[PDB]
Amino acid sequence: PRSLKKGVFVDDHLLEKVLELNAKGEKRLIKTWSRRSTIVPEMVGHTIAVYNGKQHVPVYITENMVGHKLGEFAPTRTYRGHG
Amino acid sequence: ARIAGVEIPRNKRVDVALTYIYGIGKARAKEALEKTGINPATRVKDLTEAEVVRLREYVENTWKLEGELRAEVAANIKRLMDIGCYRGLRHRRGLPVRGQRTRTNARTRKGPRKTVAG
Amino acid sequence: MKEGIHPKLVPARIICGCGNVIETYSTKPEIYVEVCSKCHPFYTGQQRFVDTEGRVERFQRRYGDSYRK
Amino acid sequence: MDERDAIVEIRAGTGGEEAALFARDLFNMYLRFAEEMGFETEVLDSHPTDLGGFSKVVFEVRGPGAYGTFKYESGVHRVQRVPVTETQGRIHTSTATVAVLPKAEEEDFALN
Amino acid sequence: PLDVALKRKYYEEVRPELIRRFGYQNVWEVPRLEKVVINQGLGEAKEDARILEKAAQELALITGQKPAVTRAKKSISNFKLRKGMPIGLRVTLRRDRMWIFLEKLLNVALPRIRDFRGLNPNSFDGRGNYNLGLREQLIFPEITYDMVDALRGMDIAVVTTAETDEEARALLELLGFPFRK
Amino acid sequence: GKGDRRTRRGKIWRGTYGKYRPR
RNA sequence: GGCGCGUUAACAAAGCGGUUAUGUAGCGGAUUGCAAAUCCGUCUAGUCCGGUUCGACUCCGGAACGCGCCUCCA
RNA sequence: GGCGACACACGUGCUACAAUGCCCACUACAAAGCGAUGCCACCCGGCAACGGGGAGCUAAUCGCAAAAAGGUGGGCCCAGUUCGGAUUGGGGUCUGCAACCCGACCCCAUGAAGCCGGAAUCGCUAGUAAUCGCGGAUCAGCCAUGCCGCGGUGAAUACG
RNA sequence: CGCCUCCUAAAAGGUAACGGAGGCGCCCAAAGGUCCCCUCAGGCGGGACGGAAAUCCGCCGGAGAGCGCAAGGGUAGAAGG
Ligand SMILES: [Mg+2]
Ligand SMILES: [Mg+2]
Ligand SMILES: [Mg+2]
Ligand SMILES: [Mg+2]
Ligand SMILES: [Mg+2]
Ligand SMILES: [Mg+2]
Ligand SMILES: [Mg+2]
Ligand SMILES: [Mg+2]
Ligand SMILES: [Mg+2]
Ligand SMILES: [Mg+2]
Ligand SMILES: [Mg+2]
Ligand SMILES: [Mg+2]
Ligand SMILES: [Mg+2]
Ligand SMILES: [Mg+2]
Ligand SMILES: [Mg+2]
Ligand SMILES: [Mg+2]
Ligand SMILES: [Mg+2]
Ligand SMILES: [Mg+2]
Ligand SMILES: [Mg+2]
Ligand SMILES: [Mg+2]
Ligand SMILES: [Mg+2]
Ligand SMILES: [Mg+2]
Ligand SMILES: [Mg+2]
Ligand SMILES: [Mg+2]
Ligand SMILES: [Mg+2]
Ligand SMILES: [Mg+2]
Ligand SMILES: [Mg+2]
Ligand SMILES: [Mg+2]
Ligand SMILES: [Mg+2]
Ligand SMILES: [Mg+2]
Ligand SMILES: [Mg+2]
Ligand SMILES: [Mg+2]
Ligand SMILES: [Mg+2]
Ligand SMILES: [Mg+2]
Ligand SMILES: [Mg+2]
Ligand SMILES: [Mg+2]
Ligand SMILES: [Mg+2]
Ligand SMILES: [Mg+2]
Ligand SMILES: [Mg+2]
Ligand SMILES: [Mg+2]
Ligand SMILES: [Mg+2]
Ligand SMILES: [Mg+2]
Ligand SMILES: [Mg+2]
Ligand SMILES: [Mg+2]
Ligand SMILES: [Mg+2]
Ligand SMILES: [Mg+2]
Ligand SMILES: [Mg+2]
Ligand SMILES: [Mg+2]
Ligand SMILES: [Mg+2]
Ligand SMILES: [Mg+2]
Ligand SMILES: [Mg+2]
Ligand SMILES: [Mg+2]
Ligand SMILES: [Mg+2]
Ligand SMILES: [Mg+2]
Ligand SMILES: [Mg+2]
Ligand SMILES: [Zn+2]
Repeated sequence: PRSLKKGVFVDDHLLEKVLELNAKGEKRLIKTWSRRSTIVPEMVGHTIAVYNGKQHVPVYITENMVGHKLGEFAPTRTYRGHG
Repeated sequence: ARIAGVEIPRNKRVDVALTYIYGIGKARAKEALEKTGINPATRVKDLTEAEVVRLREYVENTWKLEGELRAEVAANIKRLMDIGCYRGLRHRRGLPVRGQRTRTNARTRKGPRKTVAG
Repeated sequence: MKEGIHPKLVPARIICGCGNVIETYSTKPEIYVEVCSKCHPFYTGQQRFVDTEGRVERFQRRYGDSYRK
Repeated sequence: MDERDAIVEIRAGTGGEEAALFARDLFNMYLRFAEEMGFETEVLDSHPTDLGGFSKVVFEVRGPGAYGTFKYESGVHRVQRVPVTETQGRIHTSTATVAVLPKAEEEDFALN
Repeated sequence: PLDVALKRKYYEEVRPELIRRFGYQNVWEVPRLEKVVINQGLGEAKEDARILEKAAQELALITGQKPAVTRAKKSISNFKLRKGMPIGLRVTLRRDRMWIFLEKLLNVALPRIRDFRGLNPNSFDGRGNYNLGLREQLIFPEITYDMVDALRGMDIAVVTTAETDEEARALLELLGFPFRK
Repeated sequence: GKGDRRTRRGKIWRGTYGKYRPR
């Protein structure tokens, strides 16, 4: 992992969009590109459209997924199986 | 069920014997024997039950073992399964999790080969 | 009871590792258990072992909050 | 017509073993195009060459509109390339034929 | 009848709590234990071997009672079994041997169970009886890993004169039956 | 074996150091 | 129509009341410049309906289709 | 975002299947190279990865540096194991704007397949083959078990 | 082509057709005698492996089970175990 003695990373144009809305009386669908972002408790509740290279995936966020990134839950490899 | 709910092999070394239990690696194999005043390099076929229960009480209280370990990890993968994280997908379909290549091997993760016609 | 077929019962002294002793009857006059009722985790209340959790994942990480407002 | 299912008859033309291989290129080309149309295919008659090609393949394209789409393929398709069967590196000009037939009725016959 | 620890506990502590908690006017209305009937549905020694003789040897070491053979009512192809084969062992425990069995069952055996989260609170007969299974035989005290040779569990039937599940739910728990939920 | 990173030679093979092959 | 025989997998074709038939093909590998041949492995089943039996491809009854024989004296 | 996909199939390698071996402690003997947002001594915190300090060296001077097999002693006793190191969970380190896809390393736990490989098939004639460790280029980091090198130890057999 | 069961057979018996449907040419050394004991099928709930169905417990369940083999009659107040 990105070593803990740094700041737990959020692209900080996005965490803004989650706490600028905690003021405004949310919730919106915010379309992002920072898949590289740790989920924070300030995001629990919102809808974020995590891009995957082609399309914007609505990814609501809950309280079992905080440490994990936004880009995990927006996979990019449509598979279905083989055969 | 000698210790942690598992009988441990006789005629073996007490540090090796503890490895013969789910949750006890070689690093935890020694940790007890020093911190229990227990001679590592002797059989289980020559042990007093004072040391035995001292050993048993130590390892069952200090360390999540046999069942509890199995269930806890069993629950952790499940969370990734539930939420729909990438590792949860790749835990359902039996694919790798740590980013290995799949074009060839992964056979441990994918069992014997499903040979194809064509 | 039929004679000659049944293992006769005698007063027994079962023994757990925790020094708990139980006045029972058995086929053996003494046994030496390792777990009993008097010290089982599910039995002695919660007796929550190493899992005094709180999870403790994951919002509870709180390993930061330096990220600005 | 246009809306009924279709039978496609691919036959190797002039070219011998390479016409048969090209016939299989035409064959795989149509099976895929069927997928990208929601059409269902099923092979009724296949005559493989031991080199991988087909001296003749007959398959149906099942789905509303098959004879509407596939009908524009009935004819002679020319290939110009260096065959896998060529050894002096020359370009050969081989042909494969495609025949498109609307699926038939097995209509029962009784005496009036 | 001899002093049995659990037997005493039934009379001195369980009896009045039930009268209290339920209010029966008659000393016989208050629920009791009728019998405990243990059944190993072995079925592996159908033809494979005479492994039963060792299981009846262990089931006797656990209960003090030689069990009785059970046999196949009809013949079953898929079970690889003809009508009349020895396919199990039943033993019926009453009175003290019933008490002495549960005393060790609740105190030492159900604890020595691997990964034990309590008895299922839903296994009640619907008419005041209870049934629980098991996966092993070393769980019980008298069965050592030396003498073990095969992993054979059992079914357990506990029969009560209680008329309803709730009367029987209270009777068992007051004796020491660890219920999960 | 040279792949067992939890051993002397395993760390030798990888050239890295730790509890099992210290500097 | 009567009587006898049959229906098994990709094809041809057997045994069997409980059980990878087999040959060829097909499928993966080897060999070969490549194909064949050859070598190492491998594989898909019992026409439908109803009975008997613990159990039916296997036994019994019927249907369906196919084969073979007969239908003569007026 | 993908080039890192995975019903499958092939080539080149790594690691093994163990006792002429594994493990641990202790003690040896190289060569060739690299090194100023660099090698890093030495010390402290850290099980460790590393982190903090902090000399020397523009380098036959300072450092990378331990060479390793080996040598000595001790342990494992033939067990899918004190063989093997895959897989996964969890806890960390580092780089970099950023390690989800998709990095590397450490630690804890987990200890898989594999009992020497069918038809077949590759290399090598001497300091060669086998085995052993070491350096470099690229390079923030590294998926290198690859390549180009370097020395250590060191055979068998060639009738024809 | 002989024998058994049912129907046809018209409520005693009997009653035909190249009428409608089945079966027999065995078997059992206990599947026989007697004394003693026992009672099914099935349905629901409950119970490790264990399933529609193996064995265990509870409740309901007069006979729909069983009685070697066809059918009928008979049958647990036993002919059944
Ligand atoms: Mg272990
Ligand atoms: Mg991980
Ligand atoms: Mg990798
Ligand atoms: Mg990958
Ligand atoms: Mg008694
Ligand atoms: Mg030519
Ligand atoms: Mg009263
Ligand atoms: Mg219930
Ligand atoms: Mg009751
Ligand atoms: Mg005719
Ligand atoms: Mg046949
Ligand atoms: Mg055929
Ligand atoms: Mg034949
Ligand atoms: Mg025959
Ligand atoms: Mg065959
Ligand atoms: Mg073949
Ligand atoms: Mg082949
Ligand atoms: Mg059939
Ligand atoms: Mg049948
Ligand atoms: Mg049938
Ligand atoms: Mg069959
Ligand atoms: Mg048939
Ligand atoms: Mg027939
Ligand atoms: Mg005449
Ligand atoms: Mg590429
Ligand atoms: Mg490689
Ligand atoms: Mg460099
Ligand atoms: Mg170095
Ligand atoms: Mg193993
Ligand atoms: Mg094996
Ligand atoms: Mg190892
Ligand atoms: Mg990455
Ligand atoms: Mg091991
Ligand atoms: Mg061996
Ligand atoms: Mg060899
Ligand atoms: Mg030469
Ligand atoms: Mg070696
Ligand atoms: Mg580099
Ligand atoms: Mg290197
Ligand atoms: Mg006559
Ligand atoms: Mg006669
Ligand atoms: Mg009459
Ligand atoms: Mg009549
Ligand atoms: Mg009359
Ligand atoms: Mg008369
Ligand atoms: Mg008549
Ligand atoms: Mg006699
Ligand atoms: Mg009889
Ligand atoms: Mg009789
Ligand atoms: Mg008699
Ligand atoms: Mg039931
Ligand atoms: Mg059942
Ligand atoms: Mg009847
Ligand atoms: Mg019968
Ligand atoms: Mg009959
Ligand atoms: Zn205790």
